[PDB]
Amino acid sequence: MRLKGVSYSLCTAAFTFTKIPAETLHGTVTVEVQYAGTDGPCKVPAQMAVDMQTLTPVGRLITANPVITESTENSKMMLELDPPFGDSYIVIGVGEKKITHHWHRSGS
Amino acid sequence: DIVMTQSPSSLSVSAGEKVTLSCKSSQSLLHSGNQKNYLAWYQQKPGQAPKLLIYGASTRESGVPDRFTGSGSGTDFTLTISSVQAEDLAVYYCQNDHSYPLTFGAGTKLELKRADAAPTVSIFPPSSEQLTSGGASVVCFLNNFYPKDINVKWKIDGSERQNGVLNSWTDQDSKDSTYSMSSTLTLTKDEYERHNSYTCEATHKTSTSPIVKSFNRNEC
Amino acid sequence: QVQLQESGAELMKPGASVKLSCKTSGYTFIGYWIEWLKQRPGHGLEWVGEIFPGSGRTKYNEKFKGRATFTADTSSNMAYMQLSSLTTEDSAIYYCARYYYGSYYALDYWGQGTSVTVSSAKTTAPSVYPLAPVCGGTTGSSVTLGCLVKGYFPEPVTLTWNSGSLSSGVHTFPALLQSGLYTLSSSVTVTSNTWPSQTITCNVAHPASSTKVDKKIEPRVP
Ligand code: NA
Ligand code: NA
Repeated sequence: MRLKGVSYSLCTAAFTFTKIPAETLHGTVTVEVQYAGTDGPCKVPAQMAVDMQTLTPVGRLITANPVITESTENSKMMLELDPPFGDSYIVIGVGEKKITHHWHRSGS
Repeated sequence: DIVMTQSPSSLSVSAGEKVTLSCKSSQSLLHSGNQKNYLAWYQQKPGQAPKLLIYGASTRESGVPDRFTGSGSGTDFTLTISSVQAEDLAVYYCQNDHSYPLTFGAGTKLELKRADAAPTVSIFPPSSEQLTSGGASVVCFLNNFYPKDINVKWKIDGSERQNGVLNSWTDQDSKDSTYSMSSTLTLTKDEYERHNSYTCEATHKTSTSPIVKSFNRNEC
Repeated sequence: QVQLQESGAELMKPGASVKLSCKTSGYTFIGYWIEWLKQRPGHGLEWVGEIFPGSGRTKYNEKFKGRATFTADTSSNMAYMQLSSLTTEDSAIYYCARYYYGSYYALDYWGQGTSVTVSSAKTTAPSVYPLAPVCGGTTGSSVTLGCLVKGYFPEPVTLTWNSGSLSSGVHTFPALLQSGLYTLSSSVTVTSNTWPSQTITCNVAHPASSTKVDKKIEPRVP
């Protein structure tokens, strides 16, 4: 992963989806979020998960620079994830403010 | 490359009507992996950038009114406005979003329907100031007509002249929805002072005969 | 809110090269593509190409024959389009727009456009000519007068009737290019009781050439 986001540290405020997450022709998922915080620049926590209690990462994050570079509120960013097959969950953010969206990918 | 074809290029509408715009692609915009058609619709008003209305053939961009419906698949797509409103008067473009190069249709312009109206025609000889300078422009105004389709021909000494004619249309009038047009015949001072009769003849669907204005230089 | 702010209008000579800019806000610049579009009157929208500023990757429409080059300054959230060996066919509005290749979200936010005019013409003042009715009179209750603005460069001009107080019944037509220079005209219709008993003057301003002309519409004489 890029050091750029790591040195920013993780974004702490709440994210919100801006539109329904959309499948690509490759079966990956593109999901856009809006960030409520003013602590940018910061790194967007973004993963797929099947177990909401362990939050063990499944699939992978494709986005090369998953960051919010603006310090003004309500900035948007697009994440792209490679989901596992079957049912899973998009998980954006960390802690009590994280948001989730169910996802299903066929061809297990 | 993928060719996008919109027809017709113009459509006359009335507030409250259902209007269906057509868009055809030279090859399928469907990607089988996600079974999505990569087709977008845009709205453009004068002096503004295009605005995204529909992506993926049928998904409305956030904030777009519900009266806009995108449908179709493969090579045939439509944009439907269930009940058109005055703010919907604009040019609509479809776009190949499927593969590069990205390509767009030529657009369909929505204009407002009103009652057919005959043009009022006025003819203007070259000003004496322009004649002093060495040029000669003969101008014909065709004002407040509907529909926009009209044709103008110029006749010199009873014989038709066709070279040196420039025509300019106003946009549909914001108040009475008519059109107006200027037709200008540009000559030199010498070839204008050779002949004597100058005539602009308007052909419009509202008259079985040409609507004519003419003048001779002799009289005053 | 997502915004793309483009640079100001350009007037270029044939064979020159223009650099257009697009500064973005409201989102992570290095997370999305910038697409460049060309729109000239008589043509629809044409795709010029794209850059992903976070990587430097660029793609071009072959039809531009390599004359376009895209660059970016990520510290400024700015994307640039350079278009070289300009011709008159490059006169157009150029837009930048946000995009996410791989998605089907399409071109969701657009800049306001930059106008580029390519011309070998120099700053030229217009000739303003009053257009009185055909001599002898119209012998009607209405009368239409005209004003001809010929041979100026560049756009725009401002045309008014009676310094703008006569605003009803006016049609000012779009300017057309004629032998490298612009020409427009305007008509005004008034009642026979108004003109010529009351003065009517067409006022034309062409700020580029520091010109401001008043041409009173005088009844024609033999
Ligand atoms: Na008829
Ligand atoms: Na008017």
